[PDB]
Amino acid sequence: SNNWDSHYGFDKAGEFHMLDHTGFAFPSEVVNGRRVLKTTDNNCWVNVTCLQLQFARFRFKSAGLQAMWESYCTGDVAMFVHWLYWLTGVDKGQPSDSENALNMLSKYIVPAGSVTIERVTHDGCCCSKRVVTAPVVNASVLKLGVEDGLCPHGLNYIDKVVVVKGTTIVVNVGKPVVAPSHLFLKGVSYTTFLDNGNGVAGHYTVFDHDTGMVHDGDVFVPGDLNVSPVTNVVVSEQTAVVIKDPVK
Ligand SMILES: [Zn+2]
Repeated sequence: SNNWDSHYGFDKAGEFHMLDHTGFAFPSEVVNGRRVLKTTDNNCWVNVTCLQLQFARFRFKSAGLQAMWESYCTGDVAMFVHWLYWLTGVDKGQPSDSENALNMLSKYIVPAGSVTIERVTHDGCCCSKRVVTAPVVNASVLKLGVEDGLCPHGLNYIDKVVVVKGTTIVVNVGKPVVAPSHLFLKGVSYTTFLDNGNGVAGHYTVFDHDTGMVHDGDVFVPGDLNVSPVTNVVVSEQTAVVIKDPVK
């Protein structure tokens, strides 16, 4: 069998490699410097998955995936988009979950950060910490975090992100959450999931912190983060100069 797994860096690459991807060439544009897809066929989970990859400035470990990803950013989107549907097993035309997609993508991404999550009671009687270097971390998107059971002394453990080094995507635990903007972890971008009315699934968009505008499909719309249920946040302290390695 032709050895495609080492080029692409994912299982069954040889199957994917031969597939026709043209069915996934969604119309795309550049809005505020980001590659975005026109809303169609319930593809908003794809749009916001790829937006957060861009906001995070992530790169993929393998030659094949990174070339696919770079093609996506420059507007040749079909192969990377097809791979997302292929990997997650989602049917074209059906709505899906961006957080689930991002969690699947994590193992393929070049590590770029470190997240410290503290589990502590309010008087400090019990305290523990873990350091996560996965590109995608599952934790509260709120500064105050989440309650996580009782300690032996009868207080609630509070589980919260206390340090982020580099860049990460924090995927909220629990349902999409609404709060005043300043109570969220401070991030460059916020994926939100809003009610879209009867008959249709909720709608995915990405709130852009620096402009205060919202990526909605391929348009830029006014938004209010204070009333938008957040599902994930890109937390990033960016580097000034991009560093690449010479090709061997
Ligand atoms: Zn305790």
